[PDB]
Amino acid sequence: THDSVTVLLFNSSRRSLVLVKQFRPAVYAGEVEAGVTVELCAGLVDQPGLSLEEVACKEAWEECGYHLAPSDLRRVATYWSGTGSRQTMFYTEVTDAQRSGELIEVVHLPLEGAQAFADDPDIPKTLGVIFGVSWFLSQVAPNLD
Amino acid sequence: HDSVTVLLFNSSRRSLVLVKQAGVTVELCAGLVDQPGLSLEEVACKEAWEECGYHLAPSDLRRVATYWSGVSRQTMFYTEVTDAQRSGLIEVVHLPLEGAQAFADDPDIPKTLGVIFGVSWFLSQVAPNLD
Repeated sequence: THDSVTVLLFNSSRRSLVLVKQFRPAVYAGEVEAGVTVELCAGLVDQPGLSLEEVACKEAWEECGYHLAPSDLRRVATYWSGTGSRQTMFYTEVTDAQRSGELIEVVHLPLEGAQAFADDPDIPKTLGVIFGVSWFLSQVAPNLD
Repeated sequence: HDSVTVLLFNSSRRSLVLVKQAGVTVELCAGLVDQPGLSLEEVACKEAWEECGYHLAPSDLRRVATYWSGVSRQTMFYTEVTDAQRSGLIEVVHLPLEGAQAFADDPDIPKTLGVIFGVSWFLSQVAPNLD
């Protein structure tokens, strides 16, 4: 086992949340009784000698194609999963100036239809996305335009 | 295999009911949709009783969200309860509302995203429309 990090980006230049779609066999196996699950950009701390926040940026870049500075990130929460791994969620505001193996497709979720999206159970999501989408709307969205 | 988690609010003590399993992790009441032909909310009621010692009816449960864990499907339920709904190796925990957000924020306390989500959701969706 290893620790991990997830990061929720908000792109103010589109009033959108940046998420990723990824294929999970478990969801496929489940729906064969698609396979494509919306998730927060994430990754494990494989590399010995890197800030959590640095792993966040690595994955912000590799998965989502966004440039990020560790200083730009703000810790949102930290928790345990599972055999168990510590995990840390980060949030940061980005703009289009920050915008540019596996099988990951980056996604943009317009704020307007975000909550509707989180609740529609026909679209596989992770708890992360749900909390991400939730925490945002309560803690950040009221302070924005 | 599917699964269910359930957040309870005890009006009588103004706490949230949680569960614990220095390796102490504070979790939401939960269990697997294990047996054939059991309604999700029934599985919730079962574990609410077996784990937490609370009597619940399926009609009390509100579906807060459904999502994927493990990468298991999972459906989270909420309901208000009172001491009247309460019986007399995990150990039940009651989190007073007044310090619930802070308890959640505190990184030096092993919680789950369930708990953190639950408190965050409860405090923004239920608490304000409450007394």
